[PDB]
Amino acid sequence: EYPSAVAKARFVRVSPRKARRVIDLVRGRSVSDALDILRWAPQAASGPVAKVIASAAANAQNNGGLDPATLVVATVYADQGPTAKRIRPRAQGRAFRIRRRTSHITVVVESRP
Amino acid sequence: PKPTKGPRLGGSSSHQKAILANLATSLFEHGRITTTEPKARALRPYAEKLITHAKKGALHNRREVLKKLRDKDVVHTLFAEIGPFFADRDGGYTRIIKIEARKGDNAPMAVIELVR
Amino acid sequence: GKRTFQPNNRRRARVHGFRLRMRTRAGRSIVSSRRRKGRRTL
Amino acid sequence: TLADPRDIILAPVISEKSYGLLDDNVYTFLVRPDSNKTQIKIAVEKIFAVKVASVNTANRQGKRKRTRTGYGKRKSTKRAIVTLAPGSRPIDLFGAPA
Amino acid sequence: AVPKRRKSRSNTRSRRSQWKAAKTELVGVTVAGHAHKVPRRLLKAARLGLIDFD
RNA sequence: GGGUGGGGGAGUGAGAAUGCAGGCAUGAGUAGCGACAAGGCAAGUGAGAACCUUGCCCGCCGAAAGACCAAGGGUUCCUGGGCCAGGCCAGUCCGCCCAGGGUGAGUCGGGACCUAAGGCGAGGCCGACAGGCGUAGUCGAUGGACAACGGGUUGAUAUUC
RNA sequence: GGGAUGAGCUGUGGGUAGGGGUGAAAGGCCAAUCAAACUCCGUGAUAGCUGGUUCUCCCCGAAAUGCAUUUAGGUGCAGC
Ligand SMILES: [Mg+2]
Ligand SMILES: [Mg+2]
Ligand SMILES: [Mg+2]
Ligand SMILES: [Mg+2]
Ligand SMILES: [Mg+2]
Ligand SMILES: [Mg+2]
Ligand SMILES: [Mg+2]
Ligand SMILES: [Mg+2]
Ligand SMILES: [Mg+2]
Ligand SMILES: [Mg+2]
Ligand SMILES: [Mg+2]
Ligand SMILES: [Mg+2]
Ligand SMILES: [Mg+2]
Ligand SMILES: [Mg+2]
Ligand SMILES: [Mg+2]
Ligand SMILES: [Mg+2]
Ligand SMILES: [Mg+2]
Ligand SMILES: [Mg+2]
Ligand SMILES: [Mg+2]
Ligand SMILES: [Mg+2]
Ligand SMILES: [Mg+2]
Ligand SMILES: [Mg+2]
Ligand SMILES: [Mg+2]
Ligand SMILES: [Mg+2]
Ligand SMILES: [Mg+2]
Ligand SMILES: [Mg+2]
Ligand SMILES: [Mg+2]
Ligand SMILES: [Mg+2]
Ligand SMILES: [Mg+2]
Ligand SMILES: [Mg+2]
Ligand SMILES: [Mg+2]
Ligand SMILES: [Mg+2]
Ligand SMILES: [Mg+2]
Ligand SMILES: [Mg+2]
Ligand SMILES: [Mg+2]
Repeated sequence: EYPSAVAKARFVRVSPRKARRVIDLVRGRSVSDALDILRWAPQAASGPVAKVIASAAANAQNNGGLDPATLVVATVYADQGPTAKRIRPRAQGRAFRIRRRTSHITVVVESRP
Repeated sequence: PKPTKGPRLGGSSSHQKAILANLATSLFEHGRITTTEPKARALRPYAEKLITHAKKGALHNRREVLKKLRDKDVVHTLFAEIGPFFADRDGGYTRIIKIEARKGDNAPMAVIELVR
Repeated sequence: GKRTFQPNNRRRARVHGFRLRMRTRAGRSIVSSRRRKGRRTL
Repeated sequence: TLADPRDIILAPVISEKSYGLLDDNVYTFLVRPDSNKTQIKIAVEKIFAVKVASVNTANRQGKRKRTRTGYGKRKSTKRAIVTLAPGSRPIDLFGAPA
Repeated sequence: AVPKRRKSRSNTRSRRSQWKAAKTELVGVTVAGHAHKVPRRLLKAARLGLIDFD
């Protein structure tokens, strides 16, 4: 419908739930507002998400030649990436597993008046 | 001044005493200090009372200040520049400005500075 | 709080070494069996 | 069958320590690990027509490295440090000026 | 005490959706002509130049 | 690589065995983050600093939480790089990763000297076979004998240079 | 809290091996397991006991009684 651009951040080392917590803050907002919302968000996952949104806006402006002032974060979500498994020793010889989860973050921005 | 209600900074009360003394020394030495917001709020009245002692500026007041500060150079500058500078101002010698929190623990931070 | 394994290289050699094994036919058969299985260490 | 002293001395050691010793007129070689000090002294005297004061030896274990899943060990070496007599003609290492 | 049985999807999701971040309200400030957006509690620091906008 | 038809043959059908292997949920962004010595500020480096570097304060050990060995470990040591794995957080740092370097003895600790407990044991005695024991002898320190001290130097060795 | 010049504590080296050792004696200890260690082999031990046994439709359809039993929660013959 609208001209758009896409950016993806694969294998980002942040848990998908933690990434969703901050994505829900900026879903649907304009790029300018989303960028500074993530700038002032105290959560650590605000960094990678801001980077992906900025990269998508850059893609739209460079490749698509769209006006940056009209870009809106239309679609954004975080899928699960591969998970690495570790071991944490516990009392009386028990060994518990530890998961190092990663995320795939996808952002679509489109330009509209 | 009014005692801390709730747990004391840096563990115990003796550690809090040391922390306040060190922060006051650094503040008088540099004129401006960046630290955690609770520490700045705890420091403010503690430092103003020492500045009041320096404004009075007698031998008795110098001994009173030395009861707390161990840096004699800082004591000298406190009694030679800071007190004379604030001779004409009645209270309110410091100022707290809130700044961005730091990574690692998201601790709220602030700067505290002498008014001039 | 003392654990069962207290390493000592000389005692390990004198208790489980090649020259100990070769001294009796049981040890020689153990060595031959490990050779047969294809172990790297005998 | 016939033995040559050049079978004992393999190659010179090139490093900052060796270059430092070269100024003091002390030469570091890699030797065959089975050799001994007296044999090394005789061999150096024969090879370079020089006078040798004393020979110092040291065995160095090879480093362990891992390549994809397991560890492999480099070869162990023996170094001989040879100090010439006080006033002997220098050994020309032929490319090691220090 | 251990769970007697696993939770249903709806029961898990009702609780899980309550773990969310609160958004900070931002005001407008201009420094050296360039206009930024900062949390209001940092307005004084932004005016005095102690804020690194990156 | 398959369909259909006439025949032939099956490791031929799983939902349960507190079944086995792999993947993934629930508990849940929850408990925990490993001693009760304690950290702070200024400056620096950097994309990024509570944790790294420098300085100055403050505190703790000081019959150890200091300094040397033996056993054990095995390059963990030094220099130069690195930062997706590891470090219960982050890390520009590291006992982590990569490359190169580094251990110098007539006197130090051992062998080439000596023997204890004990081991092995020519012949030998005993034992259906297998083998048991043991003499001559030969090994075996935790012990006996035996010759060096002070200073300097490297990024890394020093009673060794 | 007990002993702390002794029937003391401890380092290094050595010896005793499974119906065997060792034990100021508790069936204690013999590599986190001991009223007979561990490993491999006989071996796919045995279990009147417990659990499990996977696609379909059509027709019919019980028994929990008798006798015997080292038998009674098993089985043989009869009955259905
Ligand atoms: Mg354990
Ligand atoms: Mg009170
Ligand atoms: Mg006290
Ligand atoms: Mg030949
Ligand atoms: Mg010498
Ligand atoms: Mg030597
Ligand atoms: Mg390596
Ligand atoms: Mg409870
Ligand atoms: Mg088919
Ligand atoms: Mg056919
Ligand atoms: Mg089957
Ligand atoms: Mg299945
Ligand atoms: Mg199952
Ligand atoms: Mg709960
Ligand atoms: Mg907690
Ligand atoms: Mg800790
Ligand atoms: Mg700083
Ligand atoms: Mg190091
Ligand atoms: Mg890292
Ligand atoms: Mg980490
Ligand atoms: Mg014998
Ligand atoms: Mg014989
Ligand atoms: Mg003997
Ligand atoms: Mg001997
Ligand atoms: Mg000895
Ligand atoms: Mg050193
Ligand atoms: Mg008594
Ligand atoms: Mg006593
Ligand atoms: Mg023994
Ligand atoms: Mg037995
Ligand atoms: Mg009894
Ligand atoms: Mg036991
Ligand atoms: Mg038995
Ligand atoms: Mg059989
Ligand atoms: Mg019917």
